[PDB]
Amino acid sequence: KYMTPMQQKLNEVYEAVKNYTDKRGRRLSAIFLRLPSRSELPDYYLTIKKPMDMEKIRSHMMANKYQDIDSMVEDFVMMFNNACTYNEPESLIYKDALVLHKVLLETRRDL
Ligand SMILES: CN(C)/C=C/C(=O)c1ccccc1O
Repeated sequence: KYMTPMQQKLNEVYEAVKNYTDKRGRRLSAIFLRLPSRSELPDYYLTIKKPMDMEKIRSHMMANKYQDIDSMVEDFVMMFNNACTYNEPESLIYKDALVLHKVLLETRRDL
């Protein structure tokens, strides 16, 4: 089937976050795309109440479950807040979550 205009707007925001690269050309999204399975990483799933990754967000988007951009932002904020809970502020993952959140809000503003 085809994508609604809203779905196309969401996908542009999604792809912006996914494709963002720092000054060295590293994609900050890499660790956020796909969490390991609960058997692979039990301590994550036993610590974080609502596990979330970019692939889960992309599925919800393609299933036409987000009503507007603020709905999808809510799930990005969950993912990023989870990364801040699970990791330390000095860590690379924690820092990248903050950059990508900024990229997300700046993309929403541009659109
Ligand atoms: C790789 N370990 C240290 C942490 C992973 C995450 O914190 C994570 C990955 C994907 C989505 C959310 C996360 O908190």
